[PDB]
Parts: sequence; structure tokens; C-alpha cells
Amino acid sequence: KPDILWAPHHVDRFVVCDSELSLYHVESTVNSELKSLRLSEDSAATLLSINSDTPYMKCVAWYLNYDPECLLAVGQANGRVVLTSLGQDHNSKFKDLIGKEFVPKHARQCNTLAWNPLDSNWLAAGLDKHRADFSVLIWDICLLVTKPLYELGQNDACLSLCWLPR
Amino acid sequence: MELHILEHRVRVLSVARPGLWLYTHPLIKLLFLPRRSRCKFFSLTETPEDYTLMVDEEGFKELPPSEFLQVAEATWLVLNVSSAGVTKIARSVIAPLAEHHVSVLMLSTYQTDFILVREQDLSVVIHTLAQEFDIYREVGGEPVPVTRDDSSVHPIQSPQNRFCVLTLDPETLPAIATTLIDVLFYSHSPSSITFFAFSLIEGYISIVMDAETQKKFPSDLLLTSSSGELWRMVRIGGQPLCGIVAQIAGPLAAADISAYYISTFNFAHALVPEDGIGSVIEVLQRRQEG
Amino acid sequence: MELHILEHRVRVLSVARPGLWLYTHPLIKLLFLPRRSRCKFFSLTETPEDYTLMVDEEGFKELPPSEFLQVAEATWLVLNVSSTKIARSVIAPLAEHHVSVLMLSTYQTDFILVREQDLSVVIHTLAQEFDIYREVGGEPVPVTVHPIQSPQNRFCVLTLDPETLPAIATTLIDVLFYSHSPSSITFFAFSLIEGYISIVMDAETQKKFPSDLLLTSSSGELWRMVRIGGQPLGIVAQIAGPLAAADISAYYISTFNFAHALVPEDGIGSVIEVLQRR
Repeated sequence: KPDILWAPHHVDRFVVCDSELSLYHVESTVNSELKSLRLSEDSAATLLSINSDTPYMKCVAWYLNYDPECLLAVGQANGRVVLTSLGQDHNSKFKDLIGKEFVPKHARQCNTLAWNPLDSNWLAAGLDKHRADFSVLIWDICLLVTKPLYELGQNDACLSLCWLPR
Repeated sequence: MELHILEHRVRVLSVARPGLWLYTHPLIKLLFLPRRSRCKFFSLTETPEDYTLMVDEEGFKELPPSEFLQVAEATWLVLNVSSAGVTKIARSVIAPLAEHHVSVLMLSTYQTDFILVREQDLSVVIHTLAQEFDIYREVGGEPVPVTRDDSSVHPIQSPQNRFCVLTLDPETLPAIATTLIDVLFYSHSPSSITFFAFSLIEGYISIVMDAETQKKFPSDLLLTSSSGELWRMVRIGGQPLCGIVAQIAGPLAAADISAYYISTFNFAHALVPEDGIGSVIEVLQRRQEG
Repeated sequence: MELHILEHRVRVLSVARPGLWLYTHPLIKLLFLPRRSRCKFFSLTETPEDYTLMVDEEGFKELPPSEFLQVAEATWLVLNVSSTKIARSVIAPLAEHHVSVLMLSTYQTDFILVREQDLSVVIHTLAQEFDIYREVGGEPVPVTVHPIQSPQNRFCVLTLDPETLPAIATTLIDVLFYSHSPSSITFFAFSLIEGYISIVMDAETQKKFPSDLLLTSSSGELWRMVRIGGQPLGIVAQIAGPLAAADISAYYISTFNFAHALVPEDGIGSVIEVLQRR
């Protein structure tokens, strides 16, 4: 099912994920000429960016940090998470992230993604059932990456993750 | 450390090789059209000797009787264990039950492992497996705790081909059904074996096939181990249905190896992960001489 | 204007509805996997009386005999015209001389099925207006009125691309072999001739398929159905003859016991009258 997501730092952007990714921008234009989609009687949206590089997505999660500002964790349907950036800034302080591939030992279906409030570098994922596998993997962002940090939940299926904020 | 009895009631059947076309219709119906049947436990294994189908009662009503079809006179039950690798479950269950001269059939799956016992031999199971596992029985989707009531050699052959174990997205099977039907129905019309295993249990797919059959399918829609490891087979034969998985699991229980037991009407199989087969021809053979 | 006698020899079969399940394996074998069977003329029609099956000789050996299978005693051969007019040019003269003719129509061409014992009669009469050619080795070489029933259903004529068959094969299998057990007729037409696909199915069943892969008319036009009864196995002439006079476009499909005609939805209110005049 298609989903919506609000930008966490900017008050005028949001993305739409149904079969591809798309960046919009909340253009507040009532007393003007409407160029563009009709959100309401006083606002409109404009497509700033688009990307359709991945098939069979399952879940997304915004990045909670400040510098990259458009990092998106796309959890695919074969187990692997890929970090995708949907900006235009180019060389910021972290030009190395823009595309990773966190793969679990065996491939199942991904269900949920997450992010720590306090420490932004941790990303929990939830995967399906297996006979010899862990289901709750805590990675660290700093084919390529194959050793996660904390591995829990042996021989079970995890359907929802929520970091406690305490 | 808990034992679960499940609500499935299964029936074990053997189908002759030429007579597959007679029973084709229910087979494909059960495989690809879940909305048309009340089946929830279905599993199929193909061997050069014959075919094997494990199906519950609702699916059993769909098979027209004939002479190619042999039915075993028992209603097996399903047991599951939740907490514990293959060695642990083998050592903890198979050996004690075999001490009390009862037969057990093993079916494994990319997700879990299942154990089949006879319906009239349930008291003995509750007796012997009450000192480690907390036995719960699933009635109406709820585990009612079962209080502990005061109830007082065959030749070895090893093929030389490699096997790939994988699962599937249950939505994708429409894009594969045609390529699957060839391997199941139209291909079959000493140091090599033709082996195939398909099972659908509670909404999950597990498949066992050799690397030869694997190139036929597109790679991106198959979900297997990333490193690309393969397996190898060991098989021992005998009489058709004190069990035969014992004579493999027991001797293999004196080590730590991840097995993949699959039981058939006449054979009794086991899979090891490639690197470890210079040792399972050691323990087995050296136990086949004393 | 030239006539062609093709290389195909066809047997026409009908299978009873209860006993279809025995013949699934040969049917799916023929219909879905080309590299396995050597066939070039396959077509199947669904009708409440029975299923109609007309295949060539190579595919005949696959079907085993049983108690729900009837086979016509004779052998047909396929004739094609290449250069409204068809009924006024081939059928009316053929029917005037007591020759039984079976007619199958496709989204690409029309096919006329005459008997093989009647070759001299079929081409001594028709040769005055047509140039007759026979295809050898792939190279051409010179040489009791029944009542009319009007079902209320709707229909659509179709075609696909062969690369996309397995992406829909499951739905096809469902419709044919699983979704089965003075109106509301059940009619389905499928034919595979020289590597071409033609489908006729009602609009209700059309909704199940993904309506961007099936290729049809880019207007939305749908057809309507006219039926005539018959005991034997010349019945097709009783529609074509009295309907060629009005000069209307038709789409004929013939079965084991019945004859069918398809007319566009816009002018259905005249084909009924044309046969009411008689």
C-alpha cells in the first residue's frame, strides 16, 4: 500500500511512495496563478525530484540527522536495505553514504524499519521467519556491509519496531 | 523448551510414476489455487521409486481413488518445538522415542521443522516427553496447557549432485507457475539422482531442487542464501510404510551437523552443507561396520 | 482473387462436460507449452452442450480414447482466401451444390473447412471466379428451419502477444478448468493458428485480466450473439445466406452441434429482423 512521509526538519517537503519515489514542495499560493496539484483551496505542491530505481519496495524511513537532509532508507523485498538520497546538494560533508547494501545472511521479506531518536547512527530492521537466523538486526551506518551490531530474536518473525524514547 | 501439538490431521500417500496424469488436476489445484481448497498442510516429494504427498483430510477428499494410489492406514499428527538447532532437536526427541519402539517421520522446511507420529501412540509421547518440554496443545487457536496426567542394517548410497534450498514470495508464484509445471509434470515423461521437494505449510513456501534445474528460473525472484552455498545428499533405503530416520539421526547425533531430514514412503534422506561431507561418510560408514 | 488450400489436416472432437478433467494434461500441454508439442492448428470452444476441439494429426495422438469423447469419422482440410464478400462468394455457391462447410473465424483471418472426400466438387465449382493454388513444402503451386435464439450477454474480440502467456496462464487455467462447477449463455473461444492468438469472451470475465495487456479495438465496441440449433455431426448457410443480402459484417463460429454469428452491438436490431422476415 502506498504511504506518505513528512520531512522531519523542513516544513514544506514530503514524499510519496507507491511504486516510485517523488519529492514535493508545499507552495503556499492562493492569490496567484496555479502554474502543480490542488491540495486545497490555498495550497499546491510541486515535484522537485523523482526516482524509480528500485522494484518491490516495502518500507521507508527518513533520516533524523541534519547534514545530508535527504537520506531515505528503502527496505526492499529481498531482505536488503538500501540507503537512497533524493537531493541535489552534491558534495556535502558525508558523500560516502549515498548508497549502501545491508544484506542479511539469508534472504527473507523485510517488514519494518526504525531509527533511534538519541543516536542517529543506529537502524533497526525486522525480517521474516527462518530456521537458523536472527530476526531483529541493529546495524551501524558508519554486499558491502554484512556484520551488524546487536542480533536478537532467533527463530521468530518481527512485525513492528518502536524505539523507546527514554 | 516447549512442545506444541498442532491441529492438522495428515494422510500419507504414494503415487506411481506413470499415473501422474490421472491426479494432475487436484495437484495443480492445490498448488496454485488456494482459494479453491481448505488445505493448510500440503507437501510433495518426488523420487525415482515413486511420488509422495502429505495432505490433510480436506485435501484428501479431492483425490479420486484408483489402483495407482496407495493409502497408509494411519492419521498422523504434527508436533512443533519452540524456544535449538538440528542437533538439539534430533538428540532431544528422536532417540528417546525410538527407545520405546515407535515410528517417527521427519519433514523439514526452510522456516521450521515438523515431526509426525501416529494417532494411537500419543500417550507414549506425552509420557516420554514430559520431563523436558512443557506440552501445550493448540485447540481453537489457543494453547491449553496439558497437565502431566498420572498415566502409569541397510546399504548407504550417496548421489553426486548439488542442491539449492530456497523460498518464494507467495505473490510471485503466478509469474513462475508455467516453468514450475514443466519440472513437475513434463520433464519426467547410477551416480545421479532426480530429486524435487515442494511444500506449502500455513502460507509458506519451501523448495528443494538441484543446481541443474536452477538456471531455468530467473535469479532475482528466488530467495536463497547470499553466499551461495550448496548441499549434498545421503540416502538409505528399505521397506515401505522402528522407523528409518533413527538410523541416520542417531549416529549423526554424536556430532554437531545441521541436517535436513526428509522422509519418504520408502527412502529416508538427509542434507549436509557440502564442506562437511568427508565426515558424514566417515561416521556413517564406520558405524556400518560395528 | 486467389484461393489457397493449406497443408493442415484437422479432426473435430467434442468432449463431455463431466469428463473434461481426464483431458487436462493434453489440453494444457497443447495450449501453453509450444516447444514440447509439434502442433500448428489448435482451437477450443466452450458451450453448454459440450466442448468443441479441432486439432491437426500430430496433436491427435496425445488424446487417449475414453467414454466421454466422440470423433467425427472424416478428415477436413483448411481453405483460405487472399487477394460480406466471403458469404456471397464461397458459401452460397457451395451450399447450392450440397456440400457441408464448417466455418471458423479469427481476429486475423477467416478459415473455411471443407471435407476431404469432396475436393473435386469443392474445386470444380469455385474455380470459375477464383485462382486456385495448393501449398506444398511451404511454397504455393498453381493447379427444417430452427428458431433463432438471441442471448442477452455481451462479448469482446481480442488478441495477445505470445511472450506474455505465462503471466496470465493461471487465470486462463482457472477460467477453463476450475471456474465451471432463457439467457446468460457461457461462451469462450480460443484458437492458436500459425502462432497467432484469438480470444472471444464476455465482458464480465474480462474484468479479471489486467486491462492493459490484452489488445482489442481502441473504442470499446462489443458484439452480440445469434444462435441456431442443429442435430447432425449444412447449417451455417441458414445464417450467412439470409444475412449476406443485407450486407452486414459478421463473425461466424461453428461447433459440433450449433452455429454462431457475431454482429456489432450498434446494429443488433436489424439482424434479428432480417431472419424474422423469413
